[PDB]
Amino acid sequence: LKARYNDELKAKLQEELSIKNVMEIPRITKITLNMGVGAAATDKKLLDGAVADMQLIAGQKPVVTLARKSIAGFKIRDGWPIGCKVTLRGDQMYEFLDRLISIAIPRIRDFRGFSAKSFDGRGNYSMGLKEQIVFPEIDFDKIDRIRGMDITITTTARTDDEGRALMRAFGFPF
Amino acid sequence: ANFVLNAQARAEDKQGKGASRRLRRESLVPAIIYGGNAEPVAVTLELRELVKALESNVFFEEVVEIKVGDKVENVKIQALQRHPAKNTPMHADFKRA
Amino acid sequence: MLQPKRTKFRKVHKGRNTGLAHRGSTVSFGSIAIKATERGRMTARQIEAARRTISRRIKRGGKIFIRVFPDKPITEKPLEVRMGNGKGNVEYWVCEIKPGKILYEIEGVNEDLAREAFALAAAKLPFKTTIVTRTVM
Amino acid sequence: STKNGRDSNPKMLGVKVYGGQTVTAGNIIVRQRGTEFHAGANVGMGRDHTLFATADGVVKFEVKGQFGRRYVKVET
Amino acid sequence: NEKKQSRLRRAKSTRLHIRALGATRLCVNRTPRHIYAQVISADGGKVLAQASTLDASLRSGTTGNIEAATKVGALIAERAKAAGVTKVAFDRSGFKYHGRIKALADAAREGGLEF
RNA sequence: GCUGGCGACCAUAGCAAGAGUGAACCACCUGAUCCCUUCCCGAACUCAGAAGUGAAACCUCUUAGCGCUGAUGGUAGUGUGGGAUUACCCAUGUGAGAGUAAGUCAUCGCCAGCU
RNA sequence: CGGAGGAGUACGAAGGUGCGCUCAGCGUGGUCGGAAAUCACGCGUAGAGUAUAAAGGCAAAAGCGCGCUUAACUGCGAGAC
Repeated sequence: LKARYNDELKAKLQEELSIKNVMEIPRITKITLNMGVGAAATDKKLLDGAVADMQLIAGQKPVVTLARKSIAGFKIRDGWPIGCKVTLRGDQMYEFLDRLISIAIPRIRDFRGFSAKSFDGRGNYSMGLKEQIVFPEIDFDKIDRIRGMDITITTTARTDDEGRALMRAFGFPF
Repeated sequence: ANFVLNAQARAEDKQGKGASRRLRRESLVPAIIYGGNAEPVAVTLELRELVKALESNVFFEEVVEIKVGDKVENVKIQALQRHPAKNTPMHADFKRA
Repeated sequence: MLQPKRTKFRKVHKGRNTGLAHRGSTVSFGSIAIKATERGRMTARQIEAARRTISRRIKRGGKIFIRVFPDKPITEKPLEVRMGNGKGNVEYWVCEIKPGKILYEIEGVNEDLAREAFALAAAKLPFKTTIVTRTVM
Repeated sequence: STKNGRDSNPKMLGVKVYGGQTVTAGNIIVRQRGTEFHAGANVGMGRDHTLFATADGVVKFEVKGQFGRRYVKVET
Repeated sequence: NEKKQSRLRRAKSTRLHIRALGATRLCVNRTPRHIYAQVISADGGKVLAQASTLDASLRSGTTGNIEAATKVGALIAERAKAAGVTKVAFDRSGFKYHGRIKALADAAREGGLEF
């Protein structure tokens, strides 16, 4: 996107939401991708498979996430790997955003999963997408156990309405 | 007007712990008067007069008059100290009204 | 038998009972109250007995506020034991009473009945008491 | 039989030189388990939080700083 | 806003150590547009020499890169030699010792201050 | 009279709410070619620059809203001599804490720019 | 022979230095995932931590990471407790 956003959506959203100054036009700052792969301690291979998955889906190297505090109810320890996370900004973030919105959403069997709600009350949106499939990589064959992704778009928008407006302008279904 | 208390000046040699105890042994009550635009004034009151005034309910909400000779003050009751076991009043505060 | 649910320590020093009760000497919850005039100790059984007498007399027509709690443990030796060999065992709990401390308050009854109940209760206590009523200041 | 009956030897902590006294370099000013007093000018701190004078002069206590710490210093 | 707070937090330790040591300080400041350098006495409340790219001789240039910082360092060195200060402690004020500030420090060192 | 830096001081100086400032300075701001950088990300650090904005931020102003400061008088305690033993009284010296009246939206120093 | 607790160890890094970073709690949303795993954003706030008992301490953090290393050196030592 990038240039397309800068050309159209800036002025379009400015006149749509009636904002006086340019500096507070809503923008997207970062996108975070997470796989909370619990109980990786037993297998030690699903986690490194997940990091590979992240590497193919987004052209950035993942960083494994260590546990904070130990809980008896679960089996996690003080500081051992229990997850993986990635952050995307700049042109790579616009890329991932477009190649996700245009392609992945029609692919999945169900539809209308993402409601116009679920903003955190300050203009940032969170979604969960199931199955590493529907992404530009190999299908159920040549992959390890299936996995799910959490996608968070963090915006400069102050209110949920302004966040919704920015997302629908790009083409978020709801 | 309706409530009037006759008082005498309480001097520095009449202030303190032992002096106050001697005054109460003589059946008197120490009081202080403070308020806007004037310095505090220390006075002595009669125990029977104070008890009689406190028995009435209008004493706590009406302007009272304290007369030390020629000097006259119009004040409201502000704070009162009582003995923990005998309930006898021990010291009084008066805010200028 | 009032007693703390748990304590930080089990045994405490004897101490000394001195001074007056400047705190807890004003009628706050009800309209009429009974307060101590000389110092002493009050046990949980004494508290229970006085409460039972007051409640029985007033027939539970008003509300009784108890303002003393026995948070001090007292120990004793097992009997026929020589001096030394450690501190004794906790037997009962007491509250220290200073002159001017209010023990019971009653809300919602006539003064004649409240005074008669307080007179009934005062015969169960190991120190002298008196009756007070609420006042503006 | 009691399970109590132990205690440790005394340690002799506290202030050794008070305000207004003259010192020579090396004199110990405060013995302390933690840092109740902090080192000001011409005062050094040992590995066990002892405060000592590093120059001749007169001892002076004060309260200073944004945290309200107690300082001791030596004026030459 | 945590940017400036983090910078001051980073500068605190070096400033306190210099104050405890009791030496003359050479302090620098850097913005996207300008760079500044002042020499401060031991007490910390008086300045002896100063230099910046706001100087009339230098304000006409680009003012925001290594080349300007070089002459800023030369100027502060030559002005401090006039005041008679020789030994100083460099205070980077929470910045990294890299790029423009490193150039300014090298220029002052060639100017004659030893540190 | 404004702006920046460095100190004295550490709430009577702080928080909170509301309102202003772009000439200069500062701040966001452009992109990432070289220096440099992230257990990933030009988000921070760094470099090369002025097309935009004072929106945010930082400063300045107003408010007693929260907080903070705080008398006088009295009470508790207490050294010495005397009188008594549920821990008080007298002579003499000393004197809180809590609470009340009231106060407060700081005050100074060195240097450099702009009027 | 009063009332309560600990020790008879550990560590070549858990030592040195340069540079860098702040805890805990609650609330929102977000797959399995919930009372409580990880992600993002807020609110008030030292209640976290410090190999180990308690106490005195801890923002230049004495708490937490990374690179390089052996000052866990030799001869001493004014002056003090």
